[PDB]
Amino acid sequence: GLQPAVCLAIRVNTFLSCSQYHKMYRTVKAITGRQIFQPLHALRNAEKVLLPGYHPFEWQPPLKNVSSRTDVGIIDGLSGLASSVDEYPVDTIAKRFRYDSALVSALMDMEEDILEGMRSQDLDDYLNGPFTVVVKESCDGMGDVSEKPEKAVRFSFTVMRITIEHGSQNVKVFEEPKPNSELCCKPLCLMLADESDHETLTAILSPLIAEREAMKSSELTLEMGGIPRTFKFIFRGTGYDEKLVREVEGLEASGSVYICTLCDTTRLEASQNLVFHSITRSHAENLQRYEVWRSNPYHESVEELRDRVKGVSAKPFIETVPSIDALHCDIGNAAEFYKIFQLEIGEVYKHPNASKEERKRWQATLDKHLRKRMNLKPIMRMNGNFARKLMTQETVDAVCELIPSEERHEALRELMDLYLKMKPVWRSSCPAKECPESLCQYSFNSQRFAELLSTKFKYRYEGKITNYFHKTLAHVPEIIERDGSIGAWASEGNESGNKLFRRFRKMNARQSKCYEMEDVLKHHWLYTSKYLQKFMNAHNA
Amino acid sequence: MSLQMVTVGHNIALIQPGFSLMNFDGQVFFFGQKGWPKRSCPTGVFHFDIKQNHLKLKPAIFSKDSCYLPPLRYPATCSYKGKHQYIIHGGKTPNNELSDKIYIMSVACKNNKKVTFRCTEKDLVGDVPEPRYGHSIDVVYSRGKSMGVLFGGRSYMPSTQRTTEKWNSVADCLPHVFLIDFEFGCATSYILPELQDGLSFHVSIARNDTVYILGGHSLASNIRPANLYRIRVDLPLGTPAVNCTVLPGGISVSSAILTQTNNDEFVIVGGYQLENQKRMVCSLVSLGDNTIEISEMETPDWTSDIKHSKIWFGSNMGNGTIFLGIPGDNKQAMSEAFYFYTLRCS
DNA sequence: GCTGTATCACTGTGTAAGACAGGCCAGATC
DNA sequence: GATCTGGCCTGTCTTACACAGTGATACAGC
Ligand SMILES: [Ca+2]
Ligand SMILES: [Ca+2]
Ligand SMILES: [Zn+2]
Repeated sequence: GLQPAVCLAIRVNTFLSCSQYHKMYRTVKAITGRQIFQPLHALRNAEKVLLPGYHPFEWQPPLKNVSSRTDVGIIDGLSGLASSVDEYPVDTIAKRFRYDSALVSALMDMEEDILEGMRSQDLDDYLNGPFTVVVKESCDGMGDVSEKPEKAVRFSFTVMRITIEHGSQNVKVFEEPKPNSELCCKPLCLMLADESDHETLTAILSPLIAEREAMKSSELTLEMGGIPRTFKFIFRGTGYDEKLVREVEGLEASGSVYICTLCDTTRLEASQNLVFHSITRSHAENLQRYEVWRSNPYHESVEELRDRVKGVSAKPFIETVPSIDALHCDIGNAAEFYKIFQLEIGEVYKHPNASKEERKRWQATLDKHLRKRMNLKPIMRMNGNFARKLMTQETVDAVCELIPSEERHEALRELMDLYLKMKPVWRSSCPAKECPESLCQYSFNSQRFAELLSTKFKYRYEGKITNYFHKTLAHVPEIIERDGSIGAWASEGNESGNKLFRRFRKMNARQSKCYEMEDVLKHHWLYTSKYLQKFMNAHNA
Repeated sequence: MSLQMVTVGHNIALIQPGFSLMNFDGQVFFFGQKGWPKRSCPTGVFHFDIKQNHLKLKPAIFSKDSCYLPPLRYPATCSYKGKHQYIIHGGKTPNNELSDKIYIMSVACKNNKKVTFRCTEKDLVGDVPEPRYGHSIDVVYSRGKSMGVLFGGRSYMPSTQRTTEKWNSVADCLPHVFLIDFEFGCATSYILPELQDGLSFHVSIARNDTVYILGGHSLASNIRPANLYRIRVDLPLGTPAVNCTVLPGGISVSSAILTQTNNDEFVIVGGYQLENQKRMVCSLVSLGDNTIEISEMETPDWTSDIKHSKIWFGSNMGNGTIFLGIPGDNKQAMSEAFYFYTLRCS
């Protein structure tokens, strides 16, 4: 016979129904006599341990503006917003937990892992020290999810580093093996709304921001392995693409003259001063600079006001860390040098102002030629597989064999090896130790790229430049000094999680458009527990 | 009884329910866009003109000295025609905070019909109200002097009962009356005995020394009563005085739309009778120096969508002209965000 | 010989909004 | 009657948006 927990990990981790499992159970029990799979209600009672809302816990002090109950389940996402005919119209459905009650189950599911970490790091298993938990938040619109459009946004988090302050220093009691994968970012709220429908987006995400600002100055006491233990938290909201950090932190839209969400520069100025910047955009500076926008205390006109406020025009309402995404940086660089391949087919340094017909021919011969050489699939939107496959030396040497002139051969090969020399020190999840020498050589490695853009490629990069290339040069040797890692602080897990939403949506629903957003949340919670993923490595352990 | 269908410019997307339409000098201006102000129209307030049922939301700019203000989504506006200007207070910002500032909105310049606005953040000092929306404010006169009378709408829960499962829950404000002087911006609250219930989305008429309030929803009882209230106000050189009276024969409609089609004769159009029954009829309120009354007009004709949609919204353009909006059915040939109509009553 | 992973060849388009620069043009202006 | 500017329109340029997943087959251990 089996535990209820193993067959729970089965029925979740291979997407059976609420009824197909009954067929499998009744056939196995009818054939082999003994029951091997636990029945349905005995599975359902074993769900409730793993959901949020089962265990006692308390805060020091009790939290301001938070209800103190411990027996909350899934709560409605509107936070009791009245949806009446007399007032503003809302039509979105959103579901969520609380934020404390999710962190409770997120810490208590990794109980064996932090205890075994305490064992392996030579410390008392009967310890009750003040742990610090580092939580990374993520949020993305994952729209066009309908069936025979409609958009949806999940806001989600990730337990990433649990660290005690023992004696004179700290120890990594728990560290996450694979940070940016799909099975270790846990769903916290989900909504059916546009990711730029700013009213409803703010109206749902403001409770979680309130609770997050609440639990930044308290402690959690929790019965953890016999004795109780205490946790304090540190939040870093990082899982955002350029659009969402550009929006909810309240800058201008993405086509602004002011580019960087970390420093303050213009593209007519960034294209000359390439690497002398720093991080000069906080969240509090952003908030008070919105205030000095709104007051206009000097009475200057709009065009130099926006010069003084450096292109802030809105009230930010979500504290983010100013930090790059890892995935979308690589996708942007990939599509950029794919377009520069398409342009250098035409060799337009010889003749400028080419027609808007021959460029389509350059695209067509690029796609046909790279399908001939390396078998790239003719697509439009660059996915992750296409992004990984385009940045090889074989393809640039192939199109180098396509292009006529000789200086373009050195100009593309040297650039490709410089870029691949730059790539893994942001691509890695711990590049401070894995390639720790080119990490130190990165300054020269970057300014050579910069000088050969500004000299041998000055036909295009004398005026405008794009966004992500400014982030690659200007910031990442300082981001490794501040935060350390790069690729761990990405949204790749959150970006990968979206297929699970669709599969859960068309395989587990009750067709009411209100419980339909309950059960996808419940199943996605039951997916990403580490108490059940420990069972799916039993054939590896 | 003159319905007319309107077509739209290139950016229909700057519409949203609960906007604000300001009438300056015959010109019409739009304030309260959807979302934060874009880069093509940085003030978020527009010269809104309509030629041959086609409208051109052109951007409007501000003065040297103005204070750029966020697009409120249900504010309280009134007409300080004493230069000509408007007063904005309250509303709900894009981040669903509730503002409580005073915004003095006037014309700074107009050269070759290119308008130039100036708004100033008049701050309230003294017995301020809580920040709220769905409230109303009228300007009023007595004995060479003038004041602002403010009656409340609804707001959030207070700062102690804000739990994060009721974080966007709302309750009616206290039935107080707020007297405001704008020479210093001083605020005096007043408790008044004949008003018992909180009211929201009501209609306020200022007959030059007396404000009549008709309609509006009471959320805590979850009904829309048919009670109108006449409020007499007078200021001596010492402390001013207020008075309330209940005059029977009102109408039970929340969030109707008012305009002035005649002097001492106003006109309200269709709102909501019940939560499922909208107000289909439309009324001409014949005012008076002391005695006012309310009669019906000759039932303006609608179309299929207006008789078919669940909701409507809109405001008045100022010159006897009502602007209305309609959601439109989504399960269609990718139908537009909103449809638009103009009502004219001659 | 048996089994447990690792490929493997398939599949699918160009949108959706939004900022910034010139080109033109058309009535306003001197 | 010349001569101007802002108004509108293109018109490119920036960020996002679907490729993961299924039978068949092939190799590496065991
Ligand atoms: Ca995104
Ligand atoms: Ca995405
Ligand atoms: Zn920068």
